[PDB]
Amino acid sequence: PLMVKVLDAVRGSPAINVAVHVFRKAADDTWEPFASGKTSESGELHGLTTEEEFVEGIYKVEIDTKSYWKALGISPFHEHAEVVFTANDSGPRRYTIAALLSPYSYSTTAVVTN
Amino acid sequence: PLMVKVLDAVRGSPAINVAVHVFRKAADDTWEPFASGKTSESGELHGLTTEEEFVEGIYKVEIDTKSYWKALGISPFHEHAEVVFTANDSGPRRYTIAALLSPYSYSTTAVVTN
Amino acid sequence: PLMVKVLDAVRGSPAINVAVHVFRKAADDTWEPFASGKTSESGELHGLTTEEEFVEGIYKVEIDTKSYWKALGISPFHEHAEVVFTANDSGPRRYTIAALLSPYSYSTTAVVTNP
Amino acid sequence: PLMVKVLDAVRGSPAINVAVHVFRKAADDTWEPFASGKTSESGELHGLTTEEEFVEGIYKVEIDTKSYWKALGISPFHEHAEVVFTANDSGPRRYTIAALLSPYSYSTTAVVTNP
Ligand SMILES: O=C(Nc1cc(Br)c(O)c(Br)c1)c1cc(Cl)ccc1Cl
Ligand SMILES: O=C(Nc1cc(Br)c(O)c(Br)c1)c1cc(Cl)ccc1Cl
Repeated sequence: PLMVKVLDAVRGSPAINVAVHVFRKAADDTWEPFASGKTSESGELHGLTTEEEFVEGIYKVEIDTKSYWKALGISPFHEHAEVVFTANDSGPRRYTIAALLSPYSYSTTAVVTN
Repeated sequence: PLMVKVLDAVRGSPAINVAVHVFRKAADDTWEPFASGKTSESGELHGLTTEEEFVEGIYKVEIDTKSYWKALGISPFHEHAEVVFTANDSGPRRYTIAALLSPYSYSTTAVVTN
Repeated sequence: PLMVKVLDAVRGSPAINVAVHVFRKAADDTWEPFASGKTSESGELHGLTTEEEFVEGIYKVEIDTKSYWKALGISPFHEHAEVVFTANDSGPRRYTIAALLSPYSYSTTAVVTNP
Repeated sequence: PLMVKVLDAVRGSPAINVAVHVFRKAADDTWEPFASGKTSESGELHGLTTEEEFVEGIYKVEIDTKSYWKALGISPFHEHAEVVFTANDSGPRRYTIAALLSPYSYSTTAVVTNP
């Protein structure tokens, strides 16, 4: 039910081999590790979770943009990019979190479908 | 070699049934019709052209954003969104033109891969 | 009543010396030159027009992104960024057209205010 | 040396009355409150800090987008938008953090200048 896709606005390409960590907000308001992986050749990260595991709650998707840029020899501004949202069962069932990266900027959107 | 994908930043969804027209710049500097279609349920428009037809040159992708918004009952700012670029055989071979729409704003990127 | 601002997402800076051409759709359906200028050191282009001159119409703001990137020695994807909109059709408004540039991407937004 | 500007991509306007909280990473690795404020009618938030106070460090600028959209009666996707960056590590700089909001999307950029 959750896919992350990352694109590079400088090169006009997927952002490949970018680390992504997903956390779930715990009862005590801390961020608990939930899923992680690295984007593929298409800039996509599939298979993070299952429907059974992905219960309603607040999630954070942290994208390691800084390591991405440094690997390409580029000095970036941000430490990482964070996307924090609530999963709601009343809405559609599949979530794509997309991010478009530049050294000093990023954009993100949600594509939420059934 | 050419795909167009359109997303809606207000609803968090693909932008479905959006008209898209592609033109090629002619020798006389006019814009000649090249391909067209409507985005699918995934927000994607496939099958616009073939490798044989998609020669180097300047192309314009016009996205009918105004009709899209009006169909949803929303007053938009722009008449359309235009994306104008050069296809270059020295670069990778497959082009995805992606656009993210809001009533008063849009973003576009190119994903160019082999 | 019309201002254009351009920022550079690679440098984290204003986009300086960006050429901008504004056209207005004529009776015969052609794009008539209306005004032009260059962004300043702040990334802003002021003084394009006047409230008398900026009548109702369909306007095109062409931001010469290719020229900008090439002048920096970069080979970018797009020829330019065009922003096309109807203006002043419910009386005079002030318009800021903002753009944020990367070599293979751009975004644009409008800020529309009623004086 | 720190300014936050927020625009609304739905309305085509500044995003007014947006709450912003700035944190600085402490020695123990926690996010310490540093400053906070609200955007004005221009969408701008000035006066967060001073050059004395804005020392080197890792800063987080939290823009309370959910609160903004809810106050407008809209149900948005994100909780907030966070912008996290190292500041002043090669001496004092001025930073503008700009954001452009839609209910299911946002973008952010930095303008960094050396006075
Ligand atoms: O639609 C966007 N990216 C995108 C999102 C998905 Br889902 C895709 O399958 C592809 Br191809 C591209 C996008 C576009 C801009 Cl102009 C800014 C931000 C995003 Cl995330
Ligand atoms: O708010 C934006 N730019 C901007 C627009 C204006 Br008008 C300014 O005075 C400043 Br300072 C910045 C913007 C931000 C993103 Cl993240 C994407 C596109 C734009 Cl035009």
